[PDB]
This record gives sequence, C-alpha cells and structure tokens, in this order.
Amino acid sequence: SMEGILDFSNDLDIALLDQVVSTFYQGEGVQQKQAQEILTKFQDNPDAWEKVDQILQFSTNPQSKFIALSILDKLITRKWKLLPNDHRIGIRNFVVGMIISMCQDDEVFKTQKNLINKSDLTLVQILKQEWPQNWPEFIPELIGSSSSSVNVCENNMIVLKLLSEEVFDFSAEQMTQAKALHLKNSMSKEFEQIFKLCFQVLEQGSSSSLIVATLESLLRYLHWIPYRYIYETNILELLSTKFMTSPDTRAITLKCLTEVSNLKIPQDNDLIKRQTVLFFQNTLQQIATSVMPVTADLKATYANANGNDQSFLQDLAMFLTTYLARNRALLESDESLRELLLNAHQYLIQLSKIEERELFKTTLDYWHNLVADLFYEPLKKHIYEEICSQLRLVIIENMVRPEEIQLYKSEREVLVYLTHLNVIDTEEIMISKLARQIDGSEWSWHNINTLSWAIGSISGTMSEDTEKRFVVTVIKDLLGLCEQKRGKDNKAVVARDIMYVVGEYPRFLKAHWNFLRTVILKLFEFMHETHEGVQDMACDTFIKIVQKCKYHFVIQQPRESEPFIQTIIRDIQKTTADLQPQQVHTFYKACGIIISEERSVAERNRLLSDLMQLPNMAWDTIVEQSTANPTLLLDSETVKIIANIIKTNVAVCTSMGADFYPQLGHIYYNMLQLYRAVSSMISTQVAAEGLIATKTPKVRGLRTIKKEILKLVETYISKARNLDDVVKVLVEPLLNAVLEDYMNNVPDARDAEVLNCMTTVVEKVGHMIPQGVILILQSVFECTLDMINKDFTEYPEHRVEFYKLLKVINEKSFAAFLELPPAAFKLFVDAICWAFKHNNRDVEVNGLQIALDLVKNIERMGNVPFANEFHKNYFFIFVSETFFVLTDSDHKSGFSKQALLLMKLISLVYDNKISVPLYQEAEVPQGTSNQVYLSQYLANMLSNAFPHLTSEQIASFLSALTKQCKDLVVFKGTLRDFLVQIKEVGGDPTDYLF
Amino acid sequence: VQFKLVLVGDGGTGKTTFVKRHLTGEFEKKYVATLGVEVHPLVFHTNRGPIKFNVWDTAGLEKFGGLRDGYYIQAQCAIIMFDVTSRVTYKNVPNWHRDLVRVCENIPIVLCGNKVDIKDRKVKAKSIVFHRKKNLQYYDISAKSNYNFEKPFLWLARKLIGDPNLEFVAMPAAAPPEVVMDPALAAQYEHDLEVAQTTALPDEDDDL
Amino acid sequence: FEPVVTMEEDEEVLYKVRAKLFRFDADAKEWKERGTGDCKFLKNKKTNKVRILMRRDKTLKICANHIIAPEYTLKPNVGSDRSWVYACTADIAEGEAEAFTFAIRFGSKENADKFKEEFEKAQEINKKA
Ligand SMILES: C/C=C/[C@@H]1O[C@H]([C@H](N)/C=C/C=C(\C)C[C@@H](C)/C=C(C)\C=C\[C@H](O)C[C@H](N)CC(=O)OC)C[C@@H](O)[C@@H]1C
Ligand SMILES: Nc1nc2c(ncn2[C@@H]2O[C@H](COP(=O)(O)OP(=O)(O)OP(=O)(O)O)[C@@H](O)[C@H]2O)c(=O)[nH]1
Ligand SMILES: [Cl-]
Ligand SMILES: [Mg+2]
Repeated sequence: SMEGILDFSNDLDIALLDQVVSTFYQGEGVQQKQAQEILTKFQDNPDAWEKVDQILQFSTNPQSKFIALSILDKLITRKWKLLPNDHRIGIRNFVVGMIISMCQDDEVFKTQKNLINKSDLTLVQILKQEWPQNWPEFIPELIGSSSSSVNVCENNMIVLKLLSEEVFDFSAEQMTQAKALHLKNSMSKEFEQIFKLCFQVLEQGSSSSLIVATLESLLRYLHWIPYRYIYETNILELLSTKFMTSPDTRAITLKCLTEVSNLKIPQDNDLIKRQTVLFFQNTLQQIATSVMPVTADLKATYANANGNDQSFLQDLAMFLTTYLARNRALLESDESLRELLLNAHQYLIQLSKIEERELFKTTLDYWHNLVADLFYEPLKKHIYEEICSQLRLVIIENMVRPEEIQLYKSEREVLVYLTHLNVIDTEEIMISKLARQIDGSEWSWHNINTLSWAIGSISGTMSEDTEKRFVVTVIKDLLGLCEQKRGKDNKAVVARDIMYVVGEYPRFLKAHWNFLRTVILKLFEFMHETHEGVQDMACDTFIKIVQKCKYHFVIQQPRESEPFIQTIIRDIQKTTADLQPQQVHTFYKACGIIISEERSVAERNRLLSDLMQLPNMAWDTIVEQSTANPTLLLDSETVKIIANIIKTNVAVCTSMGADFYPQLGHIYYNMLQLYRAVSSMISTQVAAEGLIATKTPKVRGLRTIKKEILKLVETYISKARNLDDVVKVLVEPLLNAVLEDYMNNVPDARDAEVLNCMTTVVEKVGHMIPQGVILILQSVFECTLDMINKDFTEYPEHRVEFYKLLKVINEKSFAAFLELPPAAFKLFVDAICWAFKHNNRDVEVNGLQIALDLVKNIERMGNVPFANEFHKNYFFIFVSETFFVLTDSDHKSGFSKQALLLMKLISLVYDNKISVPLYQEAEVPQGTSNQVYLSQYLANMLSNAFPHLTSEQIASFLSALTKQCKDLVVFKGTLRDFLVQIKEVGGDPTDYLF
Repeated sequence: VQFKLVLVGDGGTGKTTFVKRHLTGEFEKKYVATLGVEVHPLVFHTNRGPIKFNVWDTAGLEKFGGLRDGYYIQAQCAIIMFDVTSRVTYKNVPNWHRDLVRVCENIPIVLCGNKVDIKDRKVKAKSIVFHRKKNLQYYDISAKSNYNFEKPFLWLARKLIGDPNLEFVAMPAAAPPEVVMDPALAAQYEHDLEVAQTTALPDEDDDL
Repeated sequence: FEPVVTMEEDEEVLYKVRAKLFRFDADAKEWKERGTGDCKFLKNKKTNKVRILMRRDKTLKICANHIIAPEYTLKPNVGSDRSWVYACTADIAEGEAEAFTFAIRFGSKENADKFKEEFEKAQEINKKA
C-alpha cells in the first residue's frame, strides 16, 4: 500500500509517508528499494509541492520534512515566478515561521540541526528569488530577531553564511551575470549593519555555539568584504588572542586568519604593516602557550590523531604558509621580529615531519617559495641557515621515486636550491646517511632507495670537481654496501641503486671513459641475471645512459681500437641472449640512439645494417620459407618471431627516425606482402571459425603483425625528412596493401590502426597525394561511419581514429571533400554533427574543430556556387545542431568550442559574408536580409525548444548574441546567462544587457 | 559496527565501478548510470574486528539525481569522486562538497581522483588542492588497475573507529567442503562449461 | 626489576602463483572477475587435503576457497593460451558453498602449464588421502 502516497488524487496520508521514508532510510534489501522508488516518484511529481505544508505541520518524522523541503526547493528554484505574489508571501512566512519555531524549542534546536539547516537553505533560496526588491525588510528584521533569542541569533548566522555563499561563492554558474551583480551589490549595501551584529556577538558573546556560528559566517564574508572591517575595528585583536585561546573557536579562527592574510590591503602604510605583524605575533603566542611549544613533536601528535588535532595542524600549516608567503619580508626587516620569523618557520619544519602526504605537499609548496627566494634575494639566506639545514634532512628523508613525477620534481627543485645554498651541508648529510646504511642502524630497502633517489636528484648542482669527489665517495660506499649484504635480494636492491645513481650523473660518466665502459659492461652482465627486476633495471639504465652520453659511444675513445657502438653490436647476440622480447627491443632502441649520433651517412648505414643483422637474417629465412610454403604462418612460434622482428624494427625506427630509411627499404616490399598474407589467414579463420576467431591466440598474433607493420610505417613517415621518397616509394604500395583489406573485412576484423596510419600519411604528405587522399576516403569513410553511427559505445578506437582522420583530411586536402558526390558530402556533414553529440571529448572536440575548419574552408572558396550551395544546405543544420549540444546539458565540456562555432556562424550573417539568401523563396519578402531571417529562425526555433521562455527573453538574448558575435568572452557570457534562464521560469530579459 | 558512507561525484567518474569491484571483485566496463542511489553493505576485516560500511552510491547525472542531498542524511563518512581524465569532474568537486557538508557537517571525507591508469591524464597532480582547506583526505585511485583501491576505506575506518593503527587483515579461511558429483547434473555441467570455454576471457592483453 | 608490561597455520604451501580469477555469469553469458592476487595450493597437515586458496590484492579478501577435487578437469579457453576453465561444485569464498564455472589466468603459458601440473599432483594427493 506504500504506493498510496503516489495517488495524489486522494488526500496524502502522512503516517504512510513516514512509513515509506523510514523504510528507505532505516530499512534493508528489498523493502528499502521499493520505498526508494516510491519516494523518488513522489518527490518528482510536479504537484507534490502543494503537499509540503501538510507534511511540515503534521509529520513526526524529520526525514519526511527534509524531503518536503527538497520538493519546495525544486519549486522555489525553477517555477517560483509562476506563483501569485500573495502565495509567495504565504510560503515565505510559513518557512520563516517554521525556522523561528524550531529555534525557540531548545530540544528541537539541539537535536534537529539537519532539518534546521535545510530550512535555512530553503529560506536562502527564497531570498535569491525575492530579496531585496520584494523583501526590503529582510535584513533589519533578521538583525532585530537576533536580539530576541540566542538560538535565533545563532541560526541567523547560519542563514547569513549560506546567503554569502550563494551570492559570492557559488553564484558564477547558477545565476545570470546581472542577477549575481544585483545580489552582490545588495549584500554589500547592507553589510555595515550585518557586520555590526557580528562584531557585537563576538565582542560580547558567551555562547560558544553562537560564537562559532558567527565566526563561520565571518570566514565567508572574508571572501569579499573590504579590509577596513578587519583592520579598522578590534576584530583582528579578538581573532588573534581571545578566539585562539579557547579550542571551540580555535579551528574556525585560524581559518579566518588565513583568509585575513589574503585580504586586498594597502601596501604603503606603516600602521597596516604593524597590524599585520601583530595579529601573527598574537596568533603564534596563543599557540605556543595554549596548544604546543615550538619544540613539540607534531609528527607524534598527528599520528596519535586525538580529537581534532589533525585538522588543527593542517589548518596551522595553511595559515603559516599563507601568511609567510605574503608577509615574511615584513618580519625580515626588523631584528626584534627575528624570533617570531624563525619560530614560525620552526613550526613549519615540525609540520613537515608529519607523515601525511598531502600535508607534506602543502608545506613543500611553501619551502619551494622560500628557497627559490633565498637563491636570488640579496642578504636573506643567512637568516634561514638553521631552518635550511633542518629542511635538507626533512627533504632527503622524504624523497620519493622519480615515478611520482610532480612530487619528485617539487622535492628535487627544493633540494637543488638547498644544495646551492650550502653544498657542504647537503653533502655531509648524504654521506652520513650513507654511513648509517653501511653500519646497519638505518638499513632497509626503503631507506637505501630513498637516499639513492635524493643523491641522484642533486646531479648538476655541484662544481665538476666537488661532484667528482662526491660521486667517487658515494659509489665506493654503495659498492662496499653491496659486498656486505648477504643474499641477492639485498644485493639486488643495492645494485639497482648503484645503477640508479650512476645513470643520474652523466657529467661524471662523460669525463671518465674507463668508468663508463666498466658500467656498461656491468649492465651487460646484469642482463644475464634472472633475479626479479635486475634485467629491467639494467636495460633501463643502459638506455638512460645512452640517451645522455651517446656521443661517447660513437667516437673512438683514446686507447680503444674502435667506437664502442661497434663493440656493442659485435656482441649483441651474446648480450641479449637471456632477455625477454621487450627488453631486447629496449636494447636495440638504445643502439639506434647511438647510431643516429653518427653523421657520416656511409658509416651510419653500415652500423644500422650491422645492428639489424640478426632480425634481418631471421626475416630473410622466414620470408623465403614463408612465401615458398604459406603454411608456415600457421605456426604459433613463427608468428611470434615475425612480430618480434617487426617490433625490433619499430624500436630502432623510433630512435633513428629519418635515418631508418635504408632498413625500411630492405624489408618494405616483403613486409607489405606479409601484411596481405596475414590478412588472408585472418579472413579465412574468421569464415572457418566465426567472429570468435578474432579472440583466439593465433589470430591475435596475426593481427599483432599487421598492427606492428602499420606502427613501423607510421613511425617512419611521422619522422621522415625525404617526403618525395615517402610519396614516390612508400605510399602507393601501402595504400594498395591496407585500404581494400580494411574495407573488405567484416567490422570486427578491421584494425583501427589503419585509420591512425592513414592520419599520419595525410598529415605528412597529404598535400602531395590528392588522389591518394580520395582513395583513403573512398575506402574507409562509409564503412567506418556505418560501424560507429548506431550508438556512442561500439568500436571506441575506430570512432576516435575516424574523426582524427577526417580532421587532418579537412585541414590538408579539403579538395578531397569537394570531389565527394553530394550524397556522400551530406554524410560528411551528418558525421560531423554525430561527433558533436558524443560525450567522449576525444570525438566531440575533433567534431567541433572539423566544423569550424569546414566553415573556414568554405569561406576561403569565396563567392562560388559550391560555397553558396553549402550554406543553403547546411548553415542552419550547423546552427541548430550547435544550439542543441549547447543547451541540452549533456555536452558541457564542449562549451568553449561550441560557442566559437556558433559565434563564427552568426558573424558570417551579421557581416553579410553569405552572398545568396538562406531562405527558400515564398518564405519571406524577396529583399529580406539574412540577418532578419536568421533572427526569425532562431527565435522560432528557441520558442519551440524552450516554450516556457517569453518572446522578450528570446528576442533580448538573440539581440545580445548577434551584437556580441565578435567578442568571444562576452558572447560566452550571454550563452551562459541563457543556460541559466532556460532552467527556470520568468528570467529577466534585461539580463542580456549586462 | 556499521557506518553510513555516501559516495558522490559527477556521472561517469567510476563510483559504481569502484563499489562493485569492492563488493564482488568484478570490473564493469560498461557505463550504466545510477538511478538515484544504490545501497550495498561492504564489510572489511580489521585487527579491531569487522567494519561494515552502508554504502550509498548516488547518481551523478542531474537527470538521474533522485533525492539528491536527501541521500546524505545521517552519513557518517563520504567519498567525493572525480575523474583525472575529465577536468569538469574536478571543477564540480566544490559543488558536491558544498551539498554534502551542508547536510553532514562534521564527517571524515575522502576525495578520490579515479582513472589514474589512463596515460593521458587531464587533471594534473599540481591542480588538485581543493582538499587542503577542506581537511579532506586525497587519493589517486584506479578502480581498473586497483591502484590505492583500499585506501579510502582504510582511512575512513581509522577515522570512524578512532584508531590510527587499524589495519585490514586477511579474513579467516574456513576449510572448504568435500564435493559429491550428482550424476543427474552431469550433462548440465558439460553444457555450461562448453559455453564458458568458448566465451573469450576479457582483456587478454593485460598482465593478468 | 619488573619489565614494562587467517586459518592457514595448519597448512603447507605446495604452490603459489599470481593469477586473475573469473566466474562465468550465464545470465549475462559473460566472464566476470572475482579477484586478482596470489593463488595458493594449501595442504592441510591433519587431513593431507589440498585446497585452492586465493586472496584479492589490497583487501586480502578470499576469491577462491575449495578442495582440488580429483573429478575436476582443467580445460582451455578459446581466447587464451595462459588460462584454464573448470567447474567447481563447492566454493566457500563468499560463505555458503556454491557451484561455479571458474577461469583462472596467469602471467604466461609456462605459469598456466605449471599450474596444471601442480593441480594434477594435488588431485593425486586428494585421492590417496
Ligand atoms: C673514476 C672512477 C673511480 C673509481 O672506479 C672504481 C672502479 N674502477 C669502478 C667499478 C665499477 C663497477 C664495478 C660498476 C659498478 C659501479 C656498478 C654496479 C651496478 C655494481 C654492482 C655489484 O658490484 C654487483 C653485485 N655484487 C651483483 C649482484 O649480486 O646483484 C644481483 C670504483 C671506485 O673506486 C671509483 C668510483
Ligand atoms: N580507465 C578506467 N575506466 C574506469 C575506471 N573506473 C571506472 N571506469 C569506467 O568508467 C565508467 C564509469 O561508470 P560508473 O562507474 O557507472 O560511473 P558512476 O560515477 O557510477 O556514474 P553515475 O552513476 O552516472 O554517477 C565505466 O565505463 C567504467 O568501466 C578506472 O579506474 N579506469
Ligand atoms: Cl657529450
Ligand atoms: Mg553509478
């Protein structure tokens, strides 16, 4: 019978609603679910707001009344202005009356905070509609009613807090510009009186709850009020003394003082500066005497997490960092402020030792500010020497792995600055921490790793000589540690750290060839170590060292018989014999980096030939045996070898780019033959076994071959220098191998990488291959569109690659779209709008970009039939589709480019850049301007789409929009105002004059 | 020992996916928008005994919002979710936080940036500062890779039980029952296994 | 001077391997993950019965707990060369014993082949016991 509340035709049973509500909130499983659905339907019923008065009076259940207020809030925020004035006053009084009543009952006031707070928010929703134009007495009455009762006074502080939030903090997206300015001005005009009440409560208040509520409102005011209310009253003194002493007010007060520190303030005023110093002195004095002294172990306190200590200490870090970032130059000038300055910083040091990642980042942002400044500001660093010395230890002990990119970067930067400020101190700290690893007192994997990360981070900060002595010392010490340790778990940790450190010091490696050679030879030995992570670190260290020291591998070093790259290549089979494929590919990639350093072409090509000897020999034998016996590709093992050959080519092409061409030339024609051979087998297997075949290991292996072939070609063409060879040698065989294969496979067998490969081709050489581009379109366009035009989810990669391809074709080879038959060009426009309706940004952004580029492409053509035909056929489709995605609330991430496109389309008309009439004859007077017709069309369209708008709203909007169609940020403002007004009834049309 | 947990955040951020993974271990790849709320109990075993979260997984899409802040009543903790691959999800975090704390004034809250597994991250680490002044915990998470995926609950549990040493522990493993093959359900087994053997496992390119 | 004031302890680990475990949902006719973590074959030192015990990473929650019945057969999946599917008649990971079609996937074929070898060894142990 719970569904009785949904009847509405009969009177509402309140005991039944309290049943349903109770079942929802307290109930379980099946029962909770049914009540849920009923409640949701009840709430969404458009006439349910009428039942609110009844629920609020006669319900016992506070949850029922909460939901009642939700229903009223819906009415107030969407449909309020449809109500007669009398009814709006009646509702307003009922709400106010209910709040006062609840506040005057101490039992209810104490126990029903949620319902009171909800009521207060409902009141504020009414104020946003009604105040002050229809409620000039609101504030005087509120201020008046505050003196009557302490509960009412406290609650009035909650109402004012919410109002300030709604007007100043959350208005930007919820209100028109004009309405937000109206409410801001209104609050500003009456603030003197509000402040007077707030100041009085704080100056002469005993209720902590009332004082805390008042301070909560003040925090919100501090966002917008002028500084004089803080600096030219006694309030600063109250905040920084009295309210810091009691712990009930301390939390909110510290937050207020953080915002005080952010006030816009006169910069050239000695009294203000003294006041700024003084509140900080007072605050820190209260902390040192009432909370904890400067020496306190905050790490311990925070970890213990008693009461509100964690939040307090977070707030204290925020206060100190905020204040000092703005005001520490004030404290630096006078020597009577030196203790205060250093004590504040010592508190920050203590805070930075807290084991809480997000707190640490907060303090680290501040330290970065400080040490950056000491690095450049004259006559400052000496003040902070003891702070900085402590900070060096804190950062070193908290260094994270370079994988944590942003935190590692922040920490490194701080440590680099600190190292510059005192290299000896940094060096001593690191050497002594290293000794505590060696003596075992601080030994652990975590501890040796963190230390190694720290040591690596300061590479390049020391003089070459100092660094030389430091690195030798570190390496000797780590080597000794590696000896000490028993079992390869321990030895592998230290060896990886040695590898890490050496790879971070390329300047040292470049000055010490023997050492560098030895390191490389050691990495080669480690490429045989199967202990977990060792081969990976050896390969990663190898490529890292190569990236940084490549020149040293390509020259013949003193007392060597050849460039070391020759020696690496000579032994490559032995070096790589125990590696996994991915590791081998890294190794070959690293060799590729070295070989690209060789600028003699004959020598470079010879090295490339030599490097690719094993893949090329395996390839040759497979190509010969494979083509002579096409069965061999059925072998699982052969497919794997072929894939790894191709991946090796990709790896080397990745680092060699343009220089890879001779190797590409060696394999290219047989690789495209292989692509075709592999394609046939997949098609064959799918027919023989079904679509399930595409999931099988064998077909997946075959498809990997095709994708790696496409990746190789993409990689080379993306980096090619000789584009004539690309066009004349590479492109035609490529298109022949891949396009028909793509078109003639079933959707599930088509590789999206074909689209990506073609994107690269068009990007690079599309200007030179107009006929090739047409072939690309003809092969992929309709069959891919048909894969992706049934929903937004199927074939996600094809969807993304498809719009990237259309995007580059539209940019590089627009003539290819001019060649389309009208019907296919219509599908192109349909495809572009389809992308607009996508929620995935990867597709939506490309769709909007293609439309703007297309408009631009049509504009370029000038006054010719195709351009005039395009506008007659498509101008209004683009305008209406853009408006759809703008206004449907499902495409908000696209707002900016939607607005740009709409602005472009409107500006075309209001510049008279469209020669022909957009209207068909027998629609308007023959002489009618496109301007007038556009206004008419949009007004009619918006009237139909949004029938709750007045004609005046629509006309004002459109008038504004067309005047602002050369000022994007203002245009966007008008669009946002419209998006607000369509969510409610009775929006003011003068808003569009903002 | 049970606690109401409210999960809020923009549509598509991974709220339901995250909870479902915690409930059953499955990773739902499809986006099926939550209608109003789904409530599910979630138990963790701790060194201080079991802790139960009454998880109110709310809808992030405005059109499916249902009771909205009505769901937040008497929540003892919350997670606010966004998607590090969608900036608007982060831009809306202050909005969710506002609605939430107005109803739940003094509760522990974790802010979670989901989808850190996706390489092309759009909400950068350095942009994420909202939590600081609001005293929220923050974690980078991935419901897909399981990166940090227990951390929100471990943190909340520590806050709610008021013990910073509280650990999740291995739930005891009862010895399982010996099996008897019912010959009447012999042909049935072959049919179901046939179907299972010929339906491909998902994500065959993943490490596991 | 007075001084200042799992239920696997009965079991030997025969084999341990990282795995992803799936259960087949016939309703949706799709495979669903049940957990990723260490799969262990545990031999109870009292009964000499070998079970699979698998726990999810991070939560350490059980996603498999069942006897390695001599009657079970590991079968290939069509999509994978590093997975087995088998019917399980009584798994108590989520409390009450229930039948499942499981699929377990490993990091490599070698791991899968090794798992099958160990699974069969354990079946043989569960026959003698
Ligand atoms: C300018 C030059 C000045 C001087 O070079 C001296 C020497 N010529 C350099 C030797 C370098 C090496 C042996 C390479 C070494 C630094 C790198 C590593 C990764 C060593 C690792 C361990 O020895 C191997 C480990 N045990 C194996 C294991 O079990 O792991 C699984 C050294 C020291 O006095 C100075 C720097
Ligand atoms: N890459 C990636 N995708 C994820 C992750 N978590 C969830 N997803 C996917 O992103 C989408 C999220 O869907 P849901 O979890 O239903 O989103 P939601 O926040 O519950 O949505 P609403 O119920 O509408 O508020 C699904 O397609 C998920 O599979 C993650 O960590 N990484
Ligand atoms: Cl050099
Ligand atoms: Mg959901």
